[PDB]
Amino acid sequence: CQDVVQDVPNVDVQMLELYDRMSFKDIDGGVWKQGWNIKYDPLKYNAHHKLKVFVVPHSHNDPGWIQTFEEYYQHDTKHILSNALRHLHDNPEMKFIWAEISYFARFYHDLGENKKLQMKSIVKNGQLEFVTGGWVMPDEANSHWRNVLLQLTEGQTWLKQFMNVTPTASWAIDPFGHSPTMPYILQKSGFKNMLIQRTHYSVKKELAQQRQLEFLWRQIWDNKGDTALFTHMMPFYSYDIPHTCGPDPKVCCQFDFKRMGSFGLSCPWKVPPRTISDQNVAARSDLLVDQWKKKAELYRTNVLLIPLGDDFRFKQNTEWDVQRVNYERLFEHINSQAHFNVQAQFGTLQEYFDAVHQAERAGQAEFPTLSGDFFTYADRSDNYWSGYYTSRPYHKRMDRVLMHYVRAAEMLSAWHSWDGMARIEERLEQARRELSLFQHHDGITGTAKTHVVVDYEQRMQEALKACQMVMQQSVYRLLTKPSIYSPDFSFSYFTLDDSRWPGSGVEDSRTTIILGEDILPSKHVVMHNTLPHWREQLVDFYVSSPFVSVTDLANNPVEAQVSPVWSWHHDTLTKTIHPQGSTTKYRIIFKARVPPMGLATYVLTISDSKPEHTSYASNLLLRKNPTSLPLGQYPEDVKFGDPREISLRVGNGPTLAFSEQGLLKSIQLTQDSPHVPVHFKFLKYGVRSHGDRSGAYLFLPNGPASPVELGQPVVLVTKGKLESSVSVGLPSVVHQTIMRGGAPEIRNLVDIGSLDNTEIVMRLETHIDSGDIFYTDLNGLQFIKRRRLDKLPLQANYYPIPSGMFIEDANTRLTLLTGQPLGGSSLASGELEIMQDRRLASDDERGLGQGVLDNKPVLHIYRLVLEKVNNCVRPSKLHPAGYLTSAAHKASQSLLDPLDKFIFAENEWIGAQGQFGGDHPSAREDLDVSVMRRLTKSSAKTQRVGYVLHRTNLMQCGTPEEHTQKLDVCHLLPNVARCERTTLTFLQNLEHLDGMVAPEVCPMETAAYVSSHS
Ligand SMILES: [O-]S([O-])([O-])O[C@@H](CO)[C@H](O)C[S@+]1C[C@@H](O)[C@H](O)[C@H]1CO
Ligand SMILES: *[C@@H]1O[C@H](CO)[C@@H](O)[C@H](O)[C@H]1NC(C)=O
Ligand SMILES: [Zn+2]
Repeated sequence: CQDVVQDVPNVDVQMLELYDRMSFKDIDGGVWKQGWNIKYDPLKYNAHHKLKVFVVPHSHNDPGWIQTFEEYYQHDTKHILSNALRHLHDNPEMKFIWAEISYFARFYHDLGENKKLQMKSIVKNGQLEFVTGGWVMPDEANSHWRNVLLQLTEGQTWLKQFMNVTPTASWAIDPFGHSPTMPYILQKSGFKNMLIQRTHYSVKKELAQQRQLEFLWRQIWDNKGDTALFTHMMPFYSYDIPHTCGPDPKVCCQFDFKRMGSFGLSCPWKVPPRTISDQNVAARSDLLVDQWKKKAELYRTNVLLIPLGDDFRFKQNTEWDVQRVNYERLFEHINSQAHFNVQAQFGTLQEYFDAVHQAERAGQAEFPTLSGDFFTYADRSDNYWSGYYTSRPYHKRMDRVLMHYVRAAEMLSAWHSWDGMARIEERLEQARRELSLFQHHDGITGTAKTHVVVDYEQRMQEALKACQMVMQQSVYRLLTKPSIYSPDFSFSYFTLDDSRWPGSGVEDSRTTIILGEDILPSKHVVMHNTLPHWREQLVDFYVSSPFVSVTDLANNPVEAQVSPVWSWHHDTLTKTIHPQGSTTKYRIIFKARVPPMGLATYVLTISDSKPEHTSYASNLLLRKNPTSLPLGQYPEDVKFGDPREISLRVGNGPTLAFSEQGLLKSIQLTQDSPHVPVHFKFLKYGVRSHGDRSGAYLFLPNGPASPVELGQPVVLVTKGKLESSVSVGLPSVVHQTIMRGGAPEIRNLVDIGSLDNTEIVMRLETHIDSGDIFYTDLNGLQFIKRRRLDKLPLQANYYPIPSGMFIEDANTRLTLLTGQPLGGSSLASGELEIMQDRRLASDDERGLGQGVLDNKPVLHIYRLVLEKVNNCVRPSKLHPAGYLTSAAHKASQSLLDPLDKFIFAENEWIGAQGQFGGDHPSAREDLDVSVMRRLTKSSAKTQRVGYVLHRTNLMQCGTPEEHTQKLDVCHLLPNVARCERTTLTFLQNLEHLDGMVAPEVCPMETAAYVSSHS
C-alpha cells in the first residue's frame, strides 16, 4: 500500500501552490476578455503536419432547472432526441454526443421497437455517443462521493443493458467548479479521459499560457500516479458556440447558425451569422480557421476539440439542417484548400481523445501532471459561486438522509432473494433514481426555480417511503423464525423512527409508542447498524408514559433515561422564543449495541411507578419572568433561575461551559486540563446596495458579518445520566448542544423567516494558532488543505463543507463534522464558520430568474471534536492533504450513517428473534462497506451480490490498535462459487480471486467485488 501521509507527490501543477503564486488580476485581455491576443505562426501546420479539427455537436439538457424534469422532457428533450434519431439516421456523417441518461432512458422506453432498433444502430455505428453515461451530470461541490457513484452506476447499468456500451470518456461542462473526486471514481470505473469547463477565469489564463489545459489529474496524496486520469479543461468563458470556436466571441457567434432570426436568437456582439455560399465561403473560412488556429495554440497536439452546442439545442429539424449544411460547406472548402493545412470534420468526444493519445504515443506531446481541485469558481470579476454551497439547505440535508436510507434499504434486502411479488427491486430502483436525479447540478445545489425544488422534494419523499417499505419488510424476514414468517408484502410490520429528520420543530412525524395497563404492556423495537463493526449508540423513542423500562430479548435490563419532550415556540403574544413540555409524551433513551451490518431487538415495558433501571433527567429553565412548566407524570419538577453561566459533564467525557446566553464558551477535555476557549457565535451577512447582488449561485457580501443581536434568550438545560443538553431560542435559530459522553452533538433548528437579504452564519472562535490554513472535505471522501488568501475577496475564501472542516496548530485541533453540505471558511486564525441558510430577494444574473425566498425550517446537525494532536503523525508542511483522527471519523459516521430504528406496528410479534449478524466480522474502524447490493433477481440460477469497500486513512496518534477481524465480503453470504474484483459500477470483471476471497483495500482506496452463489 502507498503511504498517503509521509510522501509529498511531485507534480507539475499543485493547485494550492499555484493559488499561492497567482495574482488573479482581472485585466481586459481584448476580444478574449479574460485572456490575451493569441498569436500563432502560420508555418506551424503544413502538408506534412495538419491541424485535425473535430467539431462535436452537443445539447446540454438539465434534468430540472427552470422547468421540472418532466416539463423539459415534454417541451424540449423528447423532440431533441426524436430529431437526433431521424437526422443521424438520414445523414451518416453527422455526429452527436449525449450525457444525461435519466432523459435518454425516459425517451427510449417510450419508443416503438422499430425506432429502438434504429437508435441502437446509430449508437453501435458511432454516430451517437454517450459521454460519462451517468443518470445526470452531477454537482461536484455538495454531492457525497457515494451518490456520485450511485448515479454513475444507475446510468451506466442502463446503458450496458439497453445500448450495449460503457462510456470511457466523461463530459462535465456545467458543474460550478470541479472536484478530484470525479477522476477518482471515474478511473476506478474504467474511464480513460475526462473533460471539464467551469474553472476560475484566472486559472484558465494561467494554465493556457503554459499549455497545461490538458493534464494527468491524480489525487493529492498519490505519490506514484496510479490514480491519474487524462483531463481536458476547456479554455474559455462558456461551453456555448460563441466561446468554443476560438478566443473572439464576436467571430464565433457568426458560426452558430441558429442565430440568424427565425429561431428567436441573435448575437449580442451585433454581427449575425450569414448562410455559407460559394461567394462568401472563402472569407468565412479565413475567419473560422484563424479562430481555430488561435485556440490550437493553447494545447500541445495537432488535434483540436471544437464543441458545437448549447442548452437544449438540436430541437427543431430546421436547426439540425442549418447547422449541418453550413458546417459541411465550410469543411468542403477548408479541407480542399491546402494553404490552411487543416482537416475538419464532425466527431465525437472519444474520437478526439483517441486522436490526442495517438499523437502522444507518436511522441508529439507529453502532458503535465496535476493535483488539487477547482473550487471556488468565479466566471467573471469578483462573482464567486460560493452561494450554492448553502442554497436550499433543507434539501441539502434531505440528500444526506436519503443517501443513508438507500444504502440501508439495499443492504437489508440484499441478504435474501425476494419473490417478484414483494416489489423490492421496483422500490429500490425508484429510490436510487430519485436520489440520483437530485445529484444534478441544479438539484442539490439549490439553484432551481421554486416549483422545481418542490418536484425534487416530492420525488425524494417518495424515495424515502420506498426505502422504508423495503427496510421494514427485510427486518421482519431477518428476525422472524422462518417457519412462522408469513409476509404480506403490502403490510407495515414496522415503522421507522427518525429523531433527526425532518426533525423536532420541522415536522411532527414520529409516532409515540402507546403503552398502558388497559391497552398494551410492551413494545418491541429493532435497531439496524449498516457499518461493518459492532457499534453502540444512544437511541431515543417517544412513549406515552414516563414509567418505562428497557430489556434486551434475553430479558436483561438495559439502563435507560427518560426526559421530557420539549418543543420551542415563537410566541407572537409575549414576543419570546420559549419551550413547552408535553404532559403526555416522553422520551426514553438507552444505549443500543448492534452487530456489524446487523440488527438488535429490545423491548420497552410500562410499569405503574419508577422502574429500577430507568433514571429521569432534571430540567432547568433560565430566563427572567418564568412561568410554570408542568410535565404530567414526569417525576422531577422543572427548576427555574435567572440566566447564568453553566457547566456540564456527562460520564467521563469533556466538561463544557456555556455563557448566560446558552452558547458554548469552553471545553475541558479531562479533570485537570485547561478550559480551552471554544465559543459559538451567530452572525449575519447582508447584500450590496449597489453593484452585483447575491443570489442562488453567488455570494457577494456587503463586508464581514455582523453579530445577531440576541436579546436575553431563554435557555433550557436538561441534565441526565446518559444525555444532557443546553438549548437556547435565538433569533432564527434554536441552537442545541447535546452531550452523551464524548464529543458534543450540535443541532440548529434554523428558520430564517422573513429576513430578506440575510445569510446566517455559525462561527466558532478559538485561540488555536492556525494562521491562514484550514481543511475542508471533498465529497465526503478526502480532506484538502486550504489557505485563506487576503488577495481574494471574502466570498472566494468560502469552500464547500460537504461533511467536515478543521483547523489546527502544533498542539490542538478543532474539527466540525456536518450532517449536510453547507458553505464555510476560516476567515481569521483560530476561527471556523459555516453558513446555515440564506434568503435573497434578487436574481444573480445566471438565468434562474428569481431570488431565494422559499426558505423553510431545517434541522442542521453536527459533531464538534476538540483534540490534542501533538502526538499525531501528520503530513509534512508541504503535503496538500489532511486526515481525520479516529474520533472525528466515528463522529462523522454517527451523523451520516446512524443506527436505524424500527417500531413493531402490531401488538404481538410472533416468532421474534433477538439479533441478526452476530457472526458478521467486525472490521477495522477505517474500513466501510459503502454499498452492498444484490445484482440479480430471484429467477437467476447464479445469484450475484456486489460490494463497494472503502478504506479511509486515520491519523496514528498513539492509541494501540487492538482486535478486529478480517472482512472478506465474498463470504458474507453462503454457498459462494466465485468472487471477482470489478469496476465500481459492477459492470466489468477485472480479476478472478483465488479462494473466492476478497481482499481488503489500502488506505484511501475503494474497490468493488461481486460474489456469485449457487
Ligand atoms: O443563458 S442563461 O440560461 O441565462 O445562462 C447560461 C448562458 O447564458 C448558462 O450557461 C446556463 S447554465 C444551465 C444550468 O444548469 C445552470 O444553473 C446555469 C448557470 O448559469
Ligand atoms: C455488445 O458489444 C460487443 C462488443 O463490445 C459485441 O461483441 C456483442 O456482440 C454486442 N452484443 C452482445 C452480444 O451483448
Ligand atoms: Zn446545466
